[PDB]
This record gives sequence, structure tokens and C-alpha cells, in this order.
Amino acid sequence: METQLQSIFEEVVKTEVIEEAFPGMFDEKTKLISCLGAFRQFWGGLSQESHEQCIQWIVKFIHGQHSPKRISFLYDCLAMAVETGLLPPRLVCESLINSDTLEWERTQLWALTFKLVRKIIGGVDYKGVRDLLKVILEKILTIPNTVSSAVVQQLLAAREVIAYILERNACLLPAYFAVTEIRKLYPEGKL
Amino acid sequence: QPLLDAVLANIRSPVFNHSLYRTFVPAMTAIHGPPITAPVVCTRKRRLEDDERQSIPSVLQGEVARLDPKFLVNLDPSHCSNNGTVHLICKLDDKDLPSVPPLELSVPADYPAQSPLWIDRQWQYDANPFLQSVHRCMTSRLLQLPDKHSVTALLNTWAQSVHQACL
Amino acid sequence: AMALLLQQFKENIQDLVFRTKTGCAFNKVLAHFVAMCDTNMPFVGLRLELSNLEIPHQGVQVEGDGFS
Amino acid sequence: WFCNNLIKELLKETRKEHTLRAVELLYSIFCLDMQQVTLVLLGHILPGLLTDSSKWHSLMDPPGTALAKLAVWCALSSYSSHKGQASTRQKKRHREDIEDYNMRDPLNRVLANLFLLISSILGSRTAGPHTQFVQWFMEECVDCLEQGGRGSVLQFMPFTTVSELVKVSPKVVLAITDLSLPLGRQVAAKAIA
Repeated sequence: METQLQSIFEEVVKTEVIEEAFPGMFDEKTKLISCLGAFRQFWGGLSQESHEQCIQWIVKFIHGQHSPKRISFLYDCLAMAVETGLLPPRLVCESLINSDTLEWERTQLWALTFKLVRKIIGGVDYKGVRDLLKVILEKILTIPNTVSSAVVQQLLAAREVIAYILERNACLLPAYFAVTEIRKLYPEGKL
Repeated sequence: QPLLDAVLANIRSPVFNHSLYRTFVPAMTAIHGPPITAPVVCTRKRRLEDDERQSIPSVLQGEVARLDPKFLVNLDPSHCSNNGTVHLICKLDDKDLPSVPPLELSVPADYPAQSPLWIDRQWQYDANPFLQSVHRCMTSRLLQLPDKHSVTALLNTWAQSVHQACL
Repeated sequence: AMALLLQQFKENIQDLVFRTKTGCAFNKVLAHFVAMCDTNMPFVGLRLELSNLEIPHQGVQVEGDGFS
Repeated sequence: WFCNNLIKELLKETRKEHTLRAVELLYSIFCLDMQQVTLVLLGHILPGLLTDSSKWHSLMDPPGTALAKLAVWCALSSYSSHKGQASTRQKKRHREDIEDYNMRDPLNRVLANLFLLISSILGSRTAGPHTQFVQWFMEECVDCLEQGGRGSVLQFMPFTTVSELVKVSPKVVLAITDLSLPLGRQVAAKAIA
């Protein structure tokens, strides 16, 4: 069941131990690649169709943490897994793009998500790519006008990735489709 | 047992609860004769003005001020004036080899803040393999810390790893 | 119960740490280990207990020179 | 109210090209009274927009950038030598103003006032539109043969102002470097980072 996959991913990623008060001597490469291989074997096992909701569970578990270092290390393994060809982008983009953005709530999580989006911004995709653009703009418009003055660079990351997309549109993806996506945002001028 | 008076007083829930005065205060004035109810000088002033207006959050500086003399804290160019309120540079001074200082930019007192981000990580840590392995051990040790605290936990673990670096 | 042990401590870098210092039987090391465990267990217990309300700052040391 | 209704009508295109055309033609129609009218216009609308968040609604649009361009243009024109001999200006050049804000010159006083207000708006704790607005302002301020923001070195804010501006690329880092004075060495070291 899905609970079996969740427990497997937990065991592959959770390393809960004692507080380690006593100085003990006895992961960036060994444990990361091991977890990657295990998750790849589970991928090859079964549940190809329902891996949409499975990856939804995955990102839910990822957001279930609070240590930015841990979330970053987690995002990194998915980053290498997608860049090595495995786990085609479309799935992970369509999953992470919604239900876990936490608009200007978790500045660290938001930042890392948009950084990995910038990394995967290559993202070879069919005509069904306007949807994620609409999702990004819809998430952006929810941001207020006077949220703060220090959290900027973290928010520029969304601006950075959308600028990357809108500029590469001349050479990366169909431009006219992107233009038609903005019509939901530009009704002849609505600030 | 005495429930009739309770529910009967509870019936008079709406705003017109004033006759209680005429029903009780005569008897109270009869039995009790206290002139001292509130004759002393007193006036209600809840709030006038409350804000720092002078410095950073007190808790952070108050806690870090009591740390060991092995560390030294100062300030970078002021890019964390209001929200960050801290941009610290620390240099471990002990019987060990020093290293690159951290950034130390904190968040509100909830403290989900991995304050140092290693802006100069790549080159300053690829300069030598020794300090590179030191950094690797540090990073591997950091992730196990649940809800680490930049004020104490982060610097403490960093110093511990720097002192264990000699293997 | 017979839960996992993992030998999570400095096993066995204790010898190298003793040799890398600046300072008959060498039972002192076992003495040191049992002593530090007996003196840390109440503290880590109280720490994990207080970790439910607020301020779970683990492993803080009073000025270092206090050795406590 | 003249400039108020001007900027009000300007804030209606919501498209870069027409806003640009509008501000270009406005700078021209604004002539024949450049110095004093532009000084009053700036010192009224820029504080009248940065003072509260209600007016921040307006400057969020690229019209804001056009307005900033207009502001820096009229400022640079006014600071330079200007004759300004018009029919309805020579006979109507008798007023009084202290601005409630080197030398004691009305234009210079207004320039220092606007510079101080820019530095103040550069403050923290809230920033949606106005940091981008002043960024556009500083960017358009880049111009050859310019002499604005002279920054007298006696008791003036421009030093810390340029410090905070660079603490937000080489435009302000070079503008503050008037004569490589030890005062400028400070902001140079700060911009070196």
C-alpha cells in the first residue's frame, strides 16, 4: 500500500537517534545515493500510475519537517534523481507546483522550491506547460503589496524563475502559448 | 441542591441587568459599611507606548553575551537593520586551527533559522582538502540537530567539529 | 527488550584521543565513560522532557571551563 | 492640482508604450516654467506618495517608473543653467517658500529635501513598490555631465544615504565619489564589499 512506500521512504531518510550527548565518532554521497537507489528500486517495483498521489505523499512528508537543512538535503536528492534522467520532470513539477508552496510562509522552503524550479527550468514539456505557468502566476498574485522589506531575494527567486521562463520563451518554449497564459492576468489592465 | 436561584439569575442574561443593585446593595450597605472601596489615588492607563526603538531583540544579545570568550562577535555592513537584526562574524580562538567565519543571520524567536549559509563556501572550502573534509563533517553533523538554534546549538556544534577536525 | 545498540559513541577513537593529548592500569577510560554516562543521563533526560514546551537548545555548556 | 491631475491622467494607460509617450510629451508641455513648477511638483507629489501606503497603490505601475524618469529629467534640467523667460512667468515670479527642510538656495534646498526623503523611503520594515521606484530613480539618475547629489561634507546625510543605497550597481558607488576624499573612501570600501 501507499503506507508501505511512505514507511520505506521514511526508513531511507529518517535517522532518528539519541541526543548524542556523549561524544561519538561513528552521507552527502553514500547515504544520498543509497536512498536514491532504494527509491529507484521502489519506482521500478510497481505503482506507476498512482505515483502522482505517491509523490504528493512524498512532498507532504518533505514539508512535514522544520529544519531547513533537512529540507534542502531532501530536495537535493530529488534534484540529482531528476537530472540523472530518472523521474521525468513533468510529474514532480505538476506535483510540487501545488498544495505545498506555502506562499511567503516558509521563506526557506519557498526559496529552495523555487531554486529547484530554476534548476529544472530546462524542463522539456509538451503543449501542457501553460498550466504550470498559470499556477505560478496564481500563486504570485496572492502575495500582498506590503508584506515586508527584508524578505526580498527569497521572493525575487519566483521573479527570477518567471523572468528566466519569459525570456527563454523566445528560444525555449512556445511564446504565443505563454502570452495567452497572461490573459488571465492582464484583462486590458488590472494592475 | 440550591439550583432555583442559579437558573433564575441565569434567565436575566440580556442587557437589562441593573435591578440587582436595588435588590442587593441595600442589604450589603446594611451588613457591610465599608468606606474603603477605591479611595486611593488610582487611574487606569493600560498602554502608552511600547517598542524597542533603541536596539536589536534583547533575548538574542542577552543570551550570546554570556557565551565563552573563545568566540568573538561583531557586525558586517548593516544589511539586516530591522528584520534580521543580526549579521555576526565569529572567529574561534582556541588551541585549534581557525577557519572561515559564519554569516549568522537569524529569524524571529521561533528560531527555524540555519543562520549561516556559507556565501563563500565553494572556493574558500575547496582551497584545502583538510578544511574541506572539516566542512563535510560539519554539514553531516548539522542535519541530525532537530530544530537547531543558531545562537547556541549551531556555534557549539561548529566549534565541536572544528576541535574534532584533528581526528 | 533487546533494541539496537549501534555503538553510537566514539568506539574506538578513545585510544587515539587519549594518545593525542598533552598529558599500572589504564582503567580510567572505562571509569571516565561510566562517569560521563552517569552524569549526563539525568541531564539529557531533563532536556528531552523540557523539549516539549520550548527552548530545546541541546548541548549548551556553562563557560566551558566549568566542566559540567 | 495641475500636476496632481496630470499624474492622475497619466496613471491610466497601464501599458508601457503609451505611458512613455505620455511622460515624454508631458515633460515638453511642462516647459516654460521648468524650475519652480518642477520643484514644487516633486516636493509635493513624491512626499505625497511616499508618506503613506494609500498612494503606494499608484506607483506600483510602470507609470511610476515613467514619473521617476520625468522627475530626474526635470531635476537635471533645473540644476543646470536656465534662463526661463516667459510671458506668464516673469510677471508671476514673486512667492515665498521655506520648504521646512554649501549654500541656502531654494532649488538646492528642495534637492536636499528630496534626497533625504529618498534615503528615508529606503528604510526597512515595509517595502513593496517604493524600493523599486527609488531603484528606477537611481538608475535613471545615471547621466554624463551631471552634478546632482553634490553631498556637502560638513554635516549632511548623503554619505550614509549612499551607504544604505549601496547596501540594497556602480552608479551610486561612483556618484558619491566626487573627489576621492576620505569621506568617499568610506563608501568606496563599503561598495567593495
